[PDB]
Amino acid sequence: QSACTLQSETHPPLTWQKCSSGGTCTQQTGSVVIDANWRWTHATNSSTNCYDGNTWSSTLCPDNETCAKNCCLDGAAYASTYGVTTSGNSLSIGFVTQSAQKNVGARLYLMASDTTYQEFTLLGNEFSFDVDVSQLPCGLNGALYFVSMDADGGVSKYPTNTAGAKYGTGYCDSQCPRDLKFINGQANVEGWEPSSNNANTGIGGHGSCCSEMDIWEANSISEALTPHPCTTVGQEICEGDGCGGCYSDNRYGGTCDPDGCDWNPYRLGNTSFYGPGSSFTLDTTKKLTVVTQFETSGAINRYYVQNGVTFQQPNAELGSYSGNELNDDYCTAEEAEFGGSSFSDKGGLTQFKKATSGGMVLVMSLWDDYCANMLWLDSTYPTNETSSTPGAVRGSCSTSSGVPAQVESQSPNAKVTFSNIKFGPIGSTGNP
Ligand SMILES: *[C@@H]1O[C@H](CO)[C@@H](O)[C@H](O)[C@H]1NC(C)=O
Ligand SMILES: [Co+2]
Ligand SMILES: [Co+2]
Ligand SMILES: [Co+2]
Ligand SMILES: [Co+2]
Ligand SMILES: [Co+2]
Repeated sequence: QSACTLQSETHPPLTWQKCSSGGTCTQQTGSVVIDANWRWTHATNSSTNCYDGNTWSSTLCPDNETCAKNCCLDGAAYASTYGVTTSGNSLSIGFVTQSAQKNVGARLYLMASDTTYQEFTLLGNEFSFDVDVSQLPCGLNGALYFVSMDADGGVSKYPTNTAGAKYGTGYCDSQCPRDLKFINGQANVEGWEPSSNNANTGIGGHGSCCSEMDIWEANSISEALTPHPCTTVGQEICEGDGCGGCYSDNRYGGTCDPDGCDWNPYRLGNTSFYGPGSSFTLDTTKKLTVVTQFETSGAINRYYVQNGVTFQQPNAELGSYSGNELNDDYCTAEEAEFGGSSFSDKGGLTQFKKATSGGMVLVMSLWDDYCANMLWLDSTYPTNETSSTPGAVRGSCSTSSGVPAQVESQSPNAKVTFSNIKFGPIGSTGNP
């Protein structure tokens, strides 16, 4: 896709801190961009839509190459269309925003410049942020995570993409999403199937894979920490059902692990650690600091801070494993106890360390789940299982919760606020 200028594009500003060993943090002047899939896609020389509702223009988009030649992405009204606002080091994402049209959620990337994503090499570093999940009920996911996206959004690799990072191009993740309208500098109209349950989305013949570090997938009920390896570390196109993910006919595709090695304290049996009010260690009605440490071994550590009190990740006992560290011993015990081979099949934390030793882009999003109602995060999953089945219960939410049409009507003013991002070597982000 190219970029058009019928609607002005400015990335909302967002400050963050880079911290040094031996006690100092320095302000960085960043900004955020909305992913290209949220944007208006229209003809390069008119306002004619290339995409209407969940259907491509067969006139402008008879095939993937003609479509990209004919079509451009345009600017985004971050506050009034997409419910995205910033203040200092704080980013708020609204759930349902009513303008000319209904907008649900947003996926944003942290920028280095007007034309480049900020790249972070997680390995050896820790990432700290504050979050307010108080306004996220059952069925919603305020996510903060990293993906192995190209810094320029794909411009160098696919020079037909001249829109680039400025317009939020080049997304990939371990679901190898096929809902993207542009992949690899071409459209995704070939094999497009409009969504049965979503008037605005569809699935195309191609998807976009890469390694994914899910630091934070959470609401006021449940939180999960999950690395996902891929056999190709960075961004790569995938063909149809070879993409896997929840929207392919089978979720196990050829290159990415869609399940990950997840750590949800509730799922692991600590049902009083995280939730609303005084009865939980971490009270999700109040702001929380989440610190995630990428050990040079490839293990991942976690602690939380709430009103100045530090809490380490709670201990888990799972098979032969005892500890609070996401490491290959944990991920092997998890496959032994809860089942599956996706994570180890795709190379485990050794493969995952290839991604964290390279650049990854920071993603912040709010979404509801048109595939599985977020039950995997905050309910009993699969729904036929019981709390008698270890790992079936990931939170207290009802198995009928999280239907998009329902939660959009019930809780349109739901929101997530991410703030005070700090990044530096392990041990540094408590510095002043
Ligand atoms: C849950 O975690 C908290 C914080 O570590 C701890 O105080 C409590 O004992 C744990 N409960 C169980 C059942 O492990
Ligand atoms: Co995901
Ligand atoms: Co193909
Ligand atoms: Co099919
Ligand atoms: Co408390
Ligand atoms: Co061992």
